[PDB]
Amino acid sequence: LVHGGPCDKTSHPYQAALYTSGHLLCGGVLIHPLWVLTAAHCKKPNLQVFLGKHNLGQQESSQEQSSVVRAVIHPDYDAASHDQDIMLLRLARPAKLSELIQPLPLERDCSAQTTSCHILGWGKTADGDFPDTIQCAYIHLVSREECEHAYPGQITQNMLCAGDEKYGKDSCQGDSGGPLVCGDHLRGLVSWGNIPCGSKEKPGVYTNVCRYTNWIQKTIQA
Amino acid sequence: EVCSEQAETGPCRALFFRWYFDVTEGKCAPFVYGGCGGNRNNFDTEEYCMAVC
Amino acid sequence: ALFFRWYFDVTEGKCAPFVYGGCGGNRNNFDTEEYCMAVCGS
Amino acid sequence: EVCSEQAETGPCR
Repeated sequence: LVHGGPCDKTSHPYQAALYTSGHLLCGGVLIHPLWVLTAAHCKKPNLQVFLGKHNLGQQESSQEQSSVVRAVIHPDYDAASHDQDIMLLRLARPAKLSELIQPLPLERDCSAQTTSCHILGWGKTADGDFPDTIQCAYIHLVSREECEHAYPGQITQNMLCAGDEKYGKDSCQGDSGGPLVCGDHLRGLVSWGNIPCGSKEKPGVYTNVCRYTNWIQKTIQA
Repeated sequence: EVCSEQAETGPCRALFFRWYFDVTEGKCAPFVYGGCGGNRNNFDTEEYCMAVC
Repeated sequence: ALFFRWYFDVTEGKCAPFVYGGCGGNRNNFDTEEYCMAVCGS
Repeated sequence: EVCSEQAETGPCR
């Protein structure tokens, strides 16, 4: 996350860290005691999920770790166009909830009007450094039209974009699958965006979570 | 020809550990791949990177 | 804090999740969907 | 009647 800052310790109980071979691969969002939502392009065999973490360098008494027993990529995911960039991961047993581990409600209504949002994650910062402490930033949704104008021919109804023209707050490498939170709902997942990271010129592109309500419910009760 | 292209992170925001052939070092080296796009100077293992470049 | 809680949504005609701060508020506030629905579901 | 009241995050949010 570029041009952000460290989050408060109790403000991200839904954030998951996805690990592979002992290193951060992506973020994720706890949406149910058993299920973490992330981006499809984060797919990798033998993922490891860390919940309740704030500082990746320290072992924390609040953290919980789990292997992924099922990874459900959306059937319509198109890696070439980033369309339908969403994946569900079932944990090995339900997470034990606290003030530091807690699921986040999904945005169910694609017409929801809240435009003030924030993003968070352990991805690359403005310095190019990978931080141990999770970073936060407030950004705002941008119009579908301004999204299309930024990436002509690339924005589908399954995508949302968001950014900050004042400082260019934006997601970066390591943030994929993490939450775009608007009005205390999961509005999007980090997917892709401008090279280099930074939203002064073009916003970041997020997976439009409200489109997958039914797919998520049917996956979870399968 | 492929092995002298720069390492491309791509547009996606993941943190994959991949391998690319560094011309100045004449060896293969790690780089951060974002998970989509990029070019083909991008290998899963260091062995495979050197088997090709 | 941020608790996953349930409330009855009149425009959905069923209970739905929301983030509760841990104190105050009102009684349309349930720790499970099942409990919400037994009080508000018909 | 409690079921018609708005969801209230309360002041500890």
